[PDB]
Amino acid sequence: SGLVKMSHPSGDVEACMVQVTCGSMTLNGLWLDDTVWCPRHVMCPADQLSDPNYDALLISMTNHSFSVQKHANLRVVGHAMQGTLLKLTVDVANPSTPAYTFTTVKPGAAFSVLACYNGRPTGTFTVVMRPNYTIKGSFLCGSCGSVGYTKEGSVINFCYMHQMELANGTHTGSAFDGTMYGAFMDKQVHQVQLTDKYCSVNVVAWLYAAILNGCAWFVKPNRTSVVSFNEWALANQFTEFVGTQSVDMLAVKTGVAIEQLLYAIQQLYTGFQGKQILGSTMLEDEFTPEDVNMQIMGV
Amino acid sequence: SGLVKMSHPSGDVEACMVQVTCGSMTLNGLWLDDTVWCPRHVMCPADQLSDPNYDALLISMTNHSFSVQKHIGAPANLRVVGHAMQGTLLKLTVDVANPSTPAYTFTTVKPGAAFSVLACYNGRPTGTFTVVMRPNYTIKGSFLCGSCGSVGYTKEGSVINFCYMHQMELANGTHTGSAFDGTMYGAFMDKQVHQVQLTDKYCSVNVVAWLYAAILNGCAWFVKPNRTSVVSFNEWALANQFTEFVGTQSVDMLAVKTGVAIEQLLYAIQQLYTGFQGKQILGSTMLEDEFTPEDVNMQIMGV
Amino acid sequence: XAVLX
Amino acid sequence: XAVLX
Repeated sequence: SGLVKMSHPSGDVEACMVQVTCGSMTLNGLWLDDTVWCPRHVMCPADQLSDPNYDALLISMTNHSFSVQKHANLRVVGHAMQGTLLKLTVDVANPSTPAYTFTTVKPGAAFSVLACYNGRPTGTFTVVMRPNYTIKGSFLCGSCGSVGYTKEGSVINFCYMHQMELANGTHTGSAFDGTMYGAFMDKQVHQVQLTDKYCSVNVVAWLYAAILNGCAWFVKPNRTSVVSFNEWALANQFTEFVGTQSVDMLAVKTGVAIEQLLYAIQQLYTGFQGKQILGSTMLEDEFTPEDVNMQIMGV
Repeated sequence: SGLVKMSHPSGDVEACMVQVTCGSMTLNGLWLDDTVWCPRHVMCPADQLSDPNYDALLISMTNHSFSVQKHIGAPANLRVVGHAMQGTLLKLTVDVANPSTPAYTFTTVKPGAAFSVLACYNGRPTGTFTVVMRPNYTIKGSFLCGSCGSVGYTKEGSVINFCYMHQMELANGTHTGSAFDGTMYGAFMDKQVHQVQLTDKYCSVNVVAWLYAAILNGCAWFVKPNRTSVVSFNEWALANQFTEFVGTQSVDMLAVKTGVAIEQLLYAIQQLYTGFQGKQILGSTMLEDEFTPEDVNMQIMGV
Repeated sequence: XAVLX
Repeated sequence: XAVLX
């Protein structure tokens, strides 16, 4: 296929990982310049996990309550709470802080994750933000504070800090503005998730990937317009399709129009009828148009 | 599910990548101590690609012919003071030991085994991914031109076991390269000629790993009291596009945790190979052999 | 069910 | 057919 699950090289982010302890809890933190970010649930004790009252928690804390370690040693000289995260300030500026921003990722967008335990980076994988604002990851006890990010030129865009497992193999976390993806609360009550959905734009990308590899049996002259497909999407668990220049690029290189692949989606969704594509028996929606442009073309 | 394609953190290996240039050809090299490894085809002129004489090309070279540049991380001024050929790899010697040389070994990886790849272009790390080394000694990778010299490795604690240096594209999305002993995986050769590949085969030990993961996730409808001996399975395997099953400690860990015996899953593979008959396992209609016992142990359980 | 990690 | 990368 020439399509692999590709994440960014992780060196830049490895040098920012630290361990943070408060009370009984230990987990990972992200050390950027003079601040260390970590999940605020590091504060509460075992038998309040179901309903913490984080504000009262914050008050009971001092700078001495938190211990930060690079596994130098770091002295915390300030603590603040920003939504579901702690913003700790420490007396040493991370000598290898990369150029960075904080940006919240949208459903369908991919990013790289550095899984960490006890401040030790143990591995990377890429994931797509689900239409239901969860992520299908690989996170175990000890995982929280692990970090997700994209990269643009030299700038690392931090978009995710791991927080919790909502149900078997299904995860969520906060953006660095402290908000949780989407609206989930950091307490151990049962919480209902919205129904996940196929990411239309990504499935389209994947089909263009197939065409570029000479697998084009599913292409017909028939078309479905963007507007009719979106009305169909609503009733069939697909996200609304929104075109981008990177998709447009794929359409131009292959000569196959977006709306021919919209039609093909409608048909393939009902069944592959014995055949394979690249070579699966179901639609793939975890590759973005930019993945396809990058891994297969230029670009 | 709980299972994803997980690569090693690449920071340690990022710090060894260099760009190697020779004439007009440029590609990636690996800088360990005073040696820079790279594909020998960096020597090959475009008009020699379909039939290169590497002995004659190497003769044509002096130390002056090769130059090495460090583009990322700590900058360095290198000069080659030695050049030699090791199978399909060049082995250049430079005047500066790599200050960031990690503890490491050279390991050849086996069919079924997973490794991490650091894809680079012009000495600059661009992405990482994991591949399993196919039973036909290829990998299903993601590489473009400029990517040659990109490296693959496994880790043992902090020791990095280098196993792959990217060389070529054999067909659409199917690739091979060198172990660091200079041998090409699959014995493919570094010339632009069509070279046919052996039929691929399911990696038995990984399929079993995957079935264990299913059971671990609450999916065990395929599990019967019945079993096939390893030996029985192994002779059957030779005839049905399955590699021979070699048991390991981590497989035994899965068998213990799930209470399900290996031979039972081999019997299961007999049945499933033909089709799931409308059913799914986690949640595909096909056997999956791209996860190893260590992946399942690691990502699903403690170890 | 929601499990803090 | 094989392409040197």
